[PDB]
Amino acid sequence: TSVGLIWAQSTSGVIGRDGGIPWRLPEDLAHFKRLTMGHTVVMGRRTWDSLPAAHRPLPGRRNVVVTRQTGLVAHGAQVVGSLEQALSPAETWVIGGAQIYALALPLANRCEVTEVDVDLPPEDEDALAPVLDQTWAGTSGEWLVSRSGLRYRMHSYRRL
Ligand SMILES: NC(=O)c1ccc[n+]([C@@H]2O[C@H](COP(=O)([O-])OP(=O)(O)OC[C@H]3O[C@@H](n4cnc5c(N)ncnc54)[C@H](OP(=O)(O)O)[C@@H]3O)[C@@H](O)[C@H]2O)c1
Ligand SMILES: Nc1nc(N)c(OCCCOc2ccccc2CCC(=O)O)c(-c2ccc(C(F)(F)F)cc2)n1
Repeated sequence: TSVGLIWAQSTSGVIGRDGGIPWRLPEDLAHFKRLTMGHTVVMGRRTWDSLPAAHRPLPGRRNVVVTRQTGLVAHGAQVVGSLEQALSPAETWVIGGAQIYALALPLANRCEVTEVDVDLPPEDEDALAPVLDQTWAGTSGEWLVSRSGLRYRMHSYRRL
């Protein structure tokens, strides 16, 4: 019933580039697994096809893919034709990408953001993070240092 968006972004707001994610941050993958394990995860079809083969479907989670197609070549998803169909019938996580974040933003009650301090000026075809309006209240964790050297931190928003 509760609908959460979860994403990682560069400070500049990039979430996706060239059909993938333009940084590596192991600590964020662990965070993403902890928050989503045992829950339904909803994603757009491009994100489904973007998963490396070892990670598709996401293990231990019910994988729901939003698409206008009849069905998919890549196995392991339950396909739906709309976000509403994905959401009904306690925690449903929308895990990307930009198109599916835009669809889910009006419905969500939580956002869990990882900010990665990697210098990625936006390029012409990048997917960008959604912008949160005045209906959201947020708290931010401290800056952390990855074993890879990148700084990162988590922001958590709840609908007012
Ligand atoms: N940094 C992060 O946290 C994060 C997370 C996830 C993904 N990403 C990145 O985000 C990028 C992909 O995002 P994206 O915005 O291009 O794609 P997306 O949101 O993953 O998927 C778009 C697809 O969803 C389907 N769709 C969209 N709106 C729909 C609607 N109203 N009804 C039914 N189906 C609908 C369509 O599938 P069909 O074409 O099959 O009809 C469409 O092509 C990649 O670079 C990925 O690596 C980043
Ligand atoms: N905070 C956060 N919220 C997300 N919605 C998210 O995306 C989830 C869809 C992609 O999931 C992948 C993609 C590739 C490899 C593995 C997975 C998930 C595997 C699993 O969970 O068992 C991410 C995030 C960021 C970077 C990477 C990276 F590894 F590509 F760098 C992965 C995920 N991070």
